[PDB]
Amino acid sequence: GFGITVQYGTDTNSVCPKLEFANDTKIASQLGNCVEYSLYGVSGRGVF
Amino acid sequence: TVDVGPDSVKSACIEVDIQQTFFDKTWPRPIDVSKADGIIYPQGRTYSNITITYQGLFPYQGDHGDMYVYSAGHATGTTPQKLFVANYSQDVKQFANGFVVRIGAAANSTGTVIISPSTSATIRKIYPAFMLGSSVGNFSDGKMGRFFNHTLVLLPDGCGTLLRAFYCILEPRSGNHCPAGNSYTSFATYHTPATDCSDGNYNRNASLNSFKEYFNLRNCTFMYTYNITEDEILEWFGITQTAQGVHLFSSRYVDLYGGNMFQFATLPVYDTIKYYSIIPHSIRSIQSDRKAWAAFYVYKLQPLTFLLDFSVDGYIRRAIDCGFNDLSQLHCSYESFDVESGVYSVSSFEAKPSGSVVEQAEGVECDFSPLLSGTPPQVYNFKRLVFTNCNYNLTKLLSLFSVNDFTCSQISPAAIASNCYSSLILDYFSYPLSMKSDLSVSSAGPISQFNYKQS
Amino acid sequence: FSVDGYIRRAIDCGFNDLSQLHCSYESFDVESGVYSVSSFEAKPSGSVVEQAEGVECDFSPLLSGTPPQVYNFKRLVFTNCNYNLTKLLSLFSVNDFTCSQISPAAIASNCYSSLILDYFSYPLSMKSDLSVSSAGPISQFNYKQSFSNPTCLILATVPHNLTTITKPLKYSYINKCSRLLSDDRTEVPQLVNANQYSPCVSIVPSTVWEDGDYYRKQLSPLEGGGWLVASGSTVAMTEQLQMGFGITVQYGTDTNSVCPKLEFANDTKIASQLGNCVEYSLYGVSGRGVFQNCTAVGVRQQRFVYDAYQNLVGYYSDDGNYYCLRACVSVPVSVIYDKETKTHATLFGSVACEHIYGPLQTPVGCVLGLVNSSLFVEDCKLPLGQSLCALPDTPGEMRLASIA
Amino acid sequence: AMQTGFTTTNEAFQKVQDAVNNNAQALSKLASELSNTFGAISASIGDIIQRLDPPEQDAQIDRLINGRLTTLNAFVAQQLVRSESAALSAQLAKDKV
Amino acid sequence: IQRLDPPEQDAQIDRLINGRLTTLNAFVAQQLVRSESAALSAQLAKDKV
Amino acid sequence: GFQKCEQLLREYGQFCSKINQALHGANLRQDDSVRNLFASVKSSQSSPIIPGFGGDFNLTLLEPVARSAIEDLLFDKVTIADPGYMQGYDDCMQQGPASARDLICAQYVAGYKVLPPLMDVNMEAAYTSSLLGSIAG
Amino acid sequence: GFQKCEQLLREYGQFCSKINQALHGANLRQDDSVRNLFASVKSSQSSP
Ligand SMILES: *[C@@H]1O[C@H](CO)[C@@H](O[C@@H]2O[C@H](CO)[C@@H](O[C@@H]3O[C@H](CO[C@H]4O[C@H](CO)[C@@H](O)[C@H](O)[C@@H]4O[C@H]4O[C@H](CO)[C@@H](O)[C@H](O)[C@@H]4O)[C@@H](O)[C@H](O[C@H]4O[C@H](CO)[C@@H](O)[C@H](O)[C@@H]4O[C@H]4O[C@H](CO)[C@@H](O)[C@H](O)[C@@H]4O)[C@@H]3O)[C@H](O)[C@H]2NC(C)=O)[C@H](O)[C@H]1NC(C)=O
Ligand SMILES: *[C@@H]1O[C@H](CO)[C@@H](O[C@@H]2O[C@H](CO)[C@@H](O[C@@H]3O[C@H](CO[C@H]4O[C@H](CO)[C@@H](O)[C@H](O)[C@@H]4O[C@H]4O[C@H](CO)[C@@H](O)[C@H](O)[C@@H]4O)[C@@H](O)[C@H](O[C@H]4O[C@H](CO)[C@@H](O)[C@H](O)[C@@H]4O[C@H]4O[C@H](CO)[C@@H](O)[C@H](O)[C@@H]4O)[C@@H]3O)[C@H](O)[C@H]2NC(C)=O)[C@H](O)[C@H]1NC(C)=O
Ligand SMILES: *[C@@H]1O[C@H](CO)[C@@H](O[C@@H]2O[C@H](CO)[C@@H](O[C@@H]3O[C@H](CO[C@H]4O[C@H](CO)[C@@H](O)[C@H](O)[C@@H]4O)[C@@H](O)[C@H](O[C@H]4O[C@H](CO)[C@@H](O)[C@H](O)[C@@H]4O)[C@@H]3O)[C@H](O)[C@H]2NC(C)=O)[C@H](O)[C@H]1NC(C)=O
Ligand SMILES: *[C@@H]1O[C@H](CO)[C@@H](O[C@@H]2O[C@H](CO)[C@@H](O[C@@H]3O[C@H](CO[C@H]4O[C@H](CO)[C@@H](O)[C@H](O)[C@@H]4O)[C@@H](O)[C@H](O[C@H]4O[C@H](CO)[C@@H](O)[C@H](O)[C@@H]4O)[C@@H]3O)[C@H](O)[C@H]2NC(C)=O)[C@H](O)[C@H]1NC(C)=O
Ligand SMILES: *[C@@H]1O[C@H](CO)[C@@H](O[C@@H]2O[C@H](CO)[C@@H](O[C@@H]3O[C@H](CO)[C@@H](O)[C@H](O[C@H]4O[C@H](CO)[C@@H](O)[C@H](O)[C@@H]4O)[C@@H]3O)[C@H](O)[C@H]2NC(C)=O)[C@H](O)[C@H]1NC(C)=O
Ligand SMILES: *[C@@H]1O[C@H](CO)[C@@H](O[C@@H]2O[C@H](CO)[C@@H](O[C@@H]3O[C@H](CO)[C@@H](O)[C@H](O)[C@@H]3O)[C@H](O)[C@H]2NC(C)=O)[C@H](O)[C@H]1NC(C)=O
Ligand SMILES: CC(=O)N[C@H]1[C@H]([C@H](O)[C@H](O)CO)O[C@@](O[C@@H]2[C@@H](O)[C@H](O)O[C@H](CO)[C@@H]2O)(C(=O)O)C[C@@H]1O
Ligand SMILES: Nc1nc(=O)c2nc(CNc3ccc(C(=O)N[C@@H](CCC(=O)O)C(=O)O)cc3)cnc2[nH]1
Ligand SMILES: *[C@@H]1O[C@H](CO)[C@@H](O[C@@H]2O[C@H](CO)[C@@H](O)[C@H](O)[C@H]2NC(C)=O)[C@H](O)[C@H]1NC(C)=O
Ligand SMILES: *[C@@H]1O[C@H](CO)[C@@H](O[C@@H]2O[C@H](CO)[C@@H](O)[C@H](O)[C@H]2NC(C)=O)[C@H](O)[C@H]1NC(C)=O
Ligand SMILES: *[C@@H]1O[C@H](CO)[C@@H](O[C@@H]2O[C@H](CO)[C@@H](O)[C@H](O)[C@H]2NC(C)=O)[C@H](O)[C@H]1NC(C)=O
Ligand SMILES: *[C@@H]1O[C@H](CO)[C@@H](O[C@@H]2O[C@H](CO)[C@@H](O)[C@H](O)[C@H]2NC(C)=O)[C@H](O)[C@H]1NC(C)=O
Ligand SMILES: *[C@@H]1O[C@H](CO)[C@@H](O)[C@H](O)[C@H]1NC(C)=O
Ligand SMILES: *[C@@H]1O[C@H](CO)[C@@H](O)[C@H](O)[C@H]1NC(C)=O
Ligand SMILES: *[C@@H]1O[C@H](CO)[C@@H](O)[C@H](O)[C@H]1NC(C)=O
Ligand SMILES: *[C@@H]1O[C@H](CO)[C@@H](O)[C@H](O)[C@H]1NC(C)=O
Ligand SMILES: *[C@@H]1O[C@H](CO)[C@@H](O)[C@H](O)[C@H]1NC(C)=O
Ligand SMILES: *[C@@H]1O[C@H](CO)[C@@H](O)[C@H](O)[C@H]1NC(C)=O
Repeated sequence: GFGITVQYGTDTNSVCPKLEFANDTKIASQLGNCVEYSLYGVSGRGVF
Repeated sequence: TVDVGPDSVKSACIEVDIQQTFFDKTWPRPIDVSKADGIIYPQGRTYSNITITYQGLFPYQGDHGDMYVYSAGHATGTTPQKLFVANYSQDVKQFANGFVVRIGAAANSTGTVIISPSTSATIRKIYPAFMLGSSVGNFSDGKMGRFFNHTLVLLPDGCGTLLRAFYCILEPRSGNHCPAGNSYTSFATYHTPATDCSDGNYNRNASLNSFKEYFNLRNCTFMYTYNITEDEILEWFGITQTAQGVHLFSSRYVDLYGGNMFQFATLPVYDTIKYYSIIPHSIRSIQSDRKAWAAFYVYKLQPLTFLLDFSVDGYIRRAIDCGFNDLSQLHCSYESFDVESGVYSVSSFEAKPSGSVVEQAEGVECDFSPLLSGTPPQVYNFKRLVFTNCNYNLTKLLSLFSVNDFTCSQISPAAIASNCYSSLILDYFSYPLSMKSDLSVSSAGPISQFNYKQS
Repeated sequence: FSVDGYIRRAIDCGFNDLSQLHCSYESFDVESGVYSVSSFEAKPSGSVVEQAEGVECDFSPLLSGTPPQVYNFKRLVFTNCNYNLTKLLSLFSVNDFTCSQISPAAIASNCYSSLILDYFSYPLSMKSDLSVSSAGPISQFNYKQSFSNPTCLILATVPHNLTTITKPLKYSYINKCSRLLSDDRTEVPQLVNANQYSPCVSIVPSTVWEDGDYYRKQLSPLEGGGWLVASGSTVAMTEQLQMGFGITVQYGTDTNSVCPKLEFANDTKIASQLGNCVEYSLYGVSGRGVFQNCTAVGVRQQRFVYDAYQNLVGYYSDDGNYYCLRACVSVPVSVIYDKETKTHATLFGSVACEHIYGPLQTPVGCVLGLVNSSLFVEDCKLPLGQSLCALPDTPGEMRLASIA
Repeated sequence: AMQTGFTTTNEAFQKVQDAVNNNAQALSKLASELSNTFGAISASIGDIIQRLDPPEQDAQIDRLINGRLTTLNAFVAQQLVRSESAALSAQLAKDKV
Repeated sequence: IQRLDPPEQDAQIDRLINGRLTTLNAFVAQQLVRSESAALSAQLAKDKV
Repeated sequence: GFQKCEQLLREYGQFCSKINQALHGANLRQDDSVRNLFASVKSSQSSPIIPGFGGDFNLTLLEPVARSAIEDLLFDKVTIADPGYMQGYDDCMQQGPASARDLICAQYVAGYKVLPPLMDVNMEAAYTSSLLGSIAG
Repeated sequence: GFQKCEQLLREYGQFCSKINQALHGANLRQDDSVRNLFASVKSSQSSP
């Protein structure tokens, strides 16, 4: 048996599937724009 | 499977001349929701003399849609020659939620013979032909428009007297000008009025037979026909797909003069239609008898809320697209076409994302190695691996075992393998499968009471 | 309850309107006044039923040839027919029959817009992989039931003498289905949607040859480019074929014409009960009301006419007539009570006495318990409305007095 | 000049119509809210009973109850607000007479 | 939406809806109470002027 | 009328008793408000209204026709649904609803009732008519 | 802006229409209150 328990917000949500990153998903390259974001599991929409 | 008649025995297809310039016309007929264009009637019920909002699949107010026009082929006097078409077979569109079609809007107007711009003729209604399916790609020479596996074909025939719907595999023929042969451009259907549209006996297979020159029909699961009484009346056609199959809508069997669409058929097509195209059609008229054929317009559907005005007789004659503009939102909020003068607040104009930003921990894999080495503990001595600041992959672990039962609670299956977590805690132990149920939350047996319990 | 706990006095709160009043204040003594109480309910005097009656829904396809694998499930859609699940269930040894968002009794007895039956070969050893909570390969890549419509899942074994159903060589399934994007770095799992087929169905053969077979298709630009890939897996075949049957039912996209068959009495017709309050069940639509013969409105083909509050207000019957449907209407009740005399009268506001000394018709409704007095008051304690007043006889009956 | 004054430009006249419209709105809450499902499978109790067994049937009926209890509480709260307002207004009318 | 499937996702969204509908009803009820009060007060101001 | 629902409704306490009592009090409030208001409009002494009341001052607009002419016009110009105080129950069955969203016929369907006012029209007219005749004196 | 939520919101009836209409009326009430109040403060004749 394998039990899996997951927690969602005691720390940065740093346990993630691996992701290949594009350089158009950086924050610095999209300042002033409305973007969707996912930052270490934290998500929503906004302007950086 | 269904017998759909014999294969074509011709060694070659009729040559098709594609000259899109001639079909690049501007004859706009956008959806006018105030005139109830493009509306499919609420399906399980009717209403009388009321104005209500309704949620359903509707075209957008102001949508121009995609115009398609069929033409006469090439001729020399009394001997028709080459077919003349637009680049339609290669123009494959995403199906999404389906579409509605405005058919014969220009009928009775003086129009143009597309093949001969200086020649005018009275415009006649012509029905659209469609090819729909799950997967698309190219033909032998690299041109697009090939559909794979079963393809739904809606092919009007009998010079506009029947709609033939079939779901079959289309096997490109290899003859001259055919899709698997030499000198291929586009497949097209055609009929030859001179022999196919006699005043009495119309050839009910004229378009089917031309279709068959380009493709062999294989593993057909059905072929249905619907009758059409001839007229020059503007009509609407629509197609949608649900778990029950493909639904064909039309205004002509219920609201002929009004235009509201009602379902007339459901087809047993269960794979998802993702793509569609217009099958170009060319009429092999003699040079001296070319007609102008009405353009048809295809508009896409989406789940919109409309304000629908139901007359005493139940037809929808007027409507508001509640998301078109702010004025429309106002009418919908009061469920009326007439609201009092004033200044009103309406939904804000939303800012929409222009992109996305992502940051994730990227680095070390989370290490499930301990798990794989030595004798696992008993259930009361389970071992715990706590993963933080790492990249996880459950497949990497699951793929090493023959999984008998994998279930999740308070998280979806898709989510367990794709979300980010503060931590992932893995508790592993030896456990007989015969005691599977003793690990259930509802269990009152020894495992859940004294050995191991999940959060 | 007395101090010693015994019950010495009680009110039956449904006996009459006066009793309802005492109960609503939880007291045996309430102040004088005119009070609204529960209406006098109209009750059904019978019932009307209309159902599609005709062709049986045909489960024959199901019984002939080799059933498909779970990712190639076949679908039978039943509309406008009489269903009988026993007829199908009785042909198989059912191992597990469960329902979700519909009761067991209901699955076999309600009318539906449609019934969709999805059948396939399926090992019983993988039973749990069809659970909603499952994160295994069947629920992720092969077959998933609707979360929106009520569903049932039947797992059953084909009997040795049901010789019309043949067996595949092995059971098989997709254990992987994903897309490789044009960059060939990112792989995206392609999960199956409820009631749909996996995108990998076109690359996976009807039977997986052997466990571990890998399939790939090059996608065109219109498909987003990249590759669609999948892996198959197998389960050894059992002595008797095990099959799954998913059932999905919809309740209101059309006339609910998929019904159990019903033997009809001719006393359940609408025409024979016009003007009465009846229970009705019309092609799965039900409630209580009064049918009336009236002028047709709405679209005939749509059968059921609704108002602006979504009530059913009319119906086109299979007997050719259009009926208006009115709610069974309750009869308003107000109790006129005088505490000092311990007397009362009942006002049925807005009601003509034809529906109820005998009853007295007044400007505010029909009143029982009052006697018309042609007397005037200024000092009215029990106003009835308009310029009417109940005046106790003091005990006798209350008088109906006019306010001067 | 006032005989023809009960029109669109007469503010006092619209207030009369608005008092009337407010009574209608109060009743429309009860007439229109019974068609809501409040997350339930149906606005009809009879449909819930006919389709579901008690452990789920209960939850669905309960959604309808919560929605209807809420509606009635809102209705009553407004009848109390409106009757308080009308009573104050009645005393103003008394003073003006 | 990101964490749950429809049968549970629905229940969770619905809790947020109920809470927000409640909040808006409370807000509106108070704007009506406050606007009624201010209107009476405005007539007092009228009389004082 | 569904018993299962009623059984569950009971677990919310005496909900309906509260609804009924709150409205009963709210309704008594108008009968008391009306009674008090009219008691105060009421004249002690008044002159009769006769045609010609007003002398050179044209008051025919206000003279009873009985409501006055302006009073009837005021009512005729306001769109008011007829509550059917005497027999609305039947009107809604033999004729049915007047239009979409008919809130008077909804009463017998939805479970609510519109109650009649404390004074009939002729009595209210009598109060304002006697008031008119009292003004000069 | 979430479509799933909006889909569930619809099952609560025309909730938002009620919110908007109630506030619209409440807001008109102040414009009418203000207009009436100032109409009465307004002088016919006044010295500079
Ligand atoms: C999470 O964790 C899971 C599990 O660890 C990860 O999933 C694995 O992902 C890898 C890819 O990164 C994937 O490998 C692929 O396997 C297929 C299958 O081939 C096998 O069968 C064929 C049959 O013809 C054999 O020829 C082949 O050698 C393999 O045989 C295996 O089994 C036999 C025993 O039966 C052994 O003897 C063998 O040694 C072997 O183990 C391969 O076809 C695929 O190859 C393609 O990619 C590689 C990349 O290195 C490339 O070099 C190849 O040329 C080829 O690429 C070309 O084709 C692709 C289209 O398919 C195209 O896109 C390219 O551009 C090229 O044209 C590769 O090796 C493995 O199977 C997955 N396992 C599971 C269980 O899912 C998952 O990725 C992890 N997630 C994250 C985010 O990291
Ligand atoms: C939904 O779908 C389901 C499944 O299709 C339907 O349910 C079926 O309904 C039919 C009735 O319509 C029902 O048939 C009845 O079967 C019994 C059982 O008898 C068997 O055993 C006895 C043992 O003594 C045998 O003698 C008899 O021949 C039967 O044997 C069967 O099996 C053997 C092998 O073991 C075979 O060799 C046989 O050929 C046979 O298959 C019968 O007793 C019953 O008979 C009564 O009704 C018939 C009507 O035609 C009548 O002719 C008989 O004389 C007798 O009627 C008298 O008695 C009844 C009281 O019982 C009384 O009311 C009458 O007035 C008479 O006095 C009949 O044949 C079948 O078993 C059901 N199957 C299942 C799985 O449930 C269901 O109805 C469908 N729903 C809807 C709405 O349509
Ligand atoms: C190209 O040209 C053709 C004709 O040359 C047009 O076809 C005509 O279209 C009009 C409008 O759609 C049709 O008029 C409708 O006829 C209906 C029935 O007509 C039949 O029955 C009546 C008796 O009930 C007969 O008198 C009549 O001759 C027919 O036998 C009527 O019921 C319709 O009235 C309904 O709609 C109107 C509003 O449009 C309402 O005011 C009415 O109250 C009622 O609801 C209407 O009169 C006409 O009949 C069609 N001709 C033919 C031969 O059928 C094409 O539309 C035109 N094409 C384009 C694209 O413009
Ligand atoms: C949905 O639609 C798609 C597209 O049409 C189908 O995919 C096609 O599938 C067929 C076969 O299923 C592929 O055609 C050929 O399959 C051969 C398989 O080899 C075995 O079977 C043959 C049968 O005669 C035996 O002779 C042979 O010995 C094996 O036993 C391949 O060998 C063929 O290869 C040829 O072309 C390739 C091209 O690169 C050459 O390299 C080879 O040398 C050889 O010339 C060929 O593949 C067909 O190609 C697939 N098409 C595409 C576009 O991928 C799906 O199957 C269908 N899905 C469903 C579920 O029906
Ligand atoms: C024009 O298009 C129509 C499509 O609408 C197409 O109709 C098809 O005609 C064929 C016959 O030509 C039908 O097939 C027959 O159906 C009957 C049904 O009972 C069968 O009994 C026949 O079986 C006999 O003939 C077979 C011939 O091979 C034998 O193999 C068999 O053993 C029997 O002897 C046969 O299946 C077919 O069903 C219809 N299809 C549809 C969808 O209606 C028509 O043929 C086209 N015409 C031309 C000239 O192309
Ligand atoms: C006192 O005032 C009233 C009105 O407030 C005067 O009575 C009005 O007299 C006019 C005559 O110009 C009537 O006009 C008529 O209207 C009808 C409407 O259909 C029309 O058909 C006639 O041709 C004419 O235009 C008006 O109706 C009438 N109004 C009433 C309420 O009677 C009255 O005469 C004044 N008295 C004195 C002494 O001046
Ligand atoms: C799409 C296209 O190329 N259209 C041509 C058209 C066709 O080639 C022709 O109609 C085939 O039947 O021909 C056009 O020119 C015509 C001459 O070729 C013909 O000799 O006489 C016609 C008038 O009688 C006309 O001059 C045409 O019909 O306009 C040219 C057009 O681009
Ligand atoms: N073979 C053939 N088929 C046709 O359908 C056809 N149609 C026309 C005419 N088509 C049209 C269509 C729309 C307008 C039109 O009046 N459009 C408006 C704008 C409408 C809007 O955008 O709201 C305009 O003022 O141009 C004119 C001609 C001419 N020849 C034809 N020839
Ligand atoms: C369809 O509805 C309209 C309402 O929009 C009805 O017109 C009303 O009819 C009544 C009849 O007494 C009049 O009092 C109203 O003043 C009319 N209103 C309008 C806006 O005209 C119309 O009669 C209905 N049609 C049918 C057949 O019922
Ligand atoms: C088929 O022809 C159509 C119409 O000429 C092409 O669509 C046009 O493509 C150009 C490319 O720059 C756009 O500027 C036009 O606006 C498009 N027209 C419309 C109406 O959208 C289409 O791409 C051609 N398709 C193929 C496969 O050749
Ligand atoms: C389409 O139908 C045919 C016949 O019904 C299927 O069976 C193949 O038919 C060809 C005819 O030349 C034979 O050579 C093959 O050997 C047959 N295969 C089998 C397995 O019997 C064919 O499989 C069907 N295709 C689809 C996609 O369903
Ligand atoms: C669709 O139209 C066709 C053609 O009118 C109908 O087929 C005809 O049916 C009659 C019935 O007596 C036969 O005499 C003709 O010989 C048939 N014609 C042909 C070409 O076969 C067909 O039945 C109609 N379909 C429907 C559903 O009504
Ligand atoms: C951004 O991505 C492109 C993709 O090829 C890469 O060539 C480029 O060097 C990247 N830029 C940086 C700063 O890494
Ligand atoms: C699509 O085109 C490529 C080259 O253009 C050719 O290799 C490939 O086989 C074509 N696909 C089909 C299905 O013929
Ligand atoms: C199949 O039919 C035969 C006929 O004699 C019977 O003996 C046998 O027991 C039947 N088997 C089953 C599984 O019912
Ligand atoms: C009504 O049912 C009875 C039952 O026996 C039957 O005799 C009578 O003929 C039926 N009437 C009609 C009109 O079918
Ligand atoms: C209903 O009324 C129409 C005419 O008003 C009439 O001809 C028809 O027979 C009536 N139907 C019934 C069931 O009474
Ligand atoms: C009571 O009797 C008198 C007879 O003078 C009659 O005029 C009056 O209308 C009656 N009242 C009622 C309610 O019947």
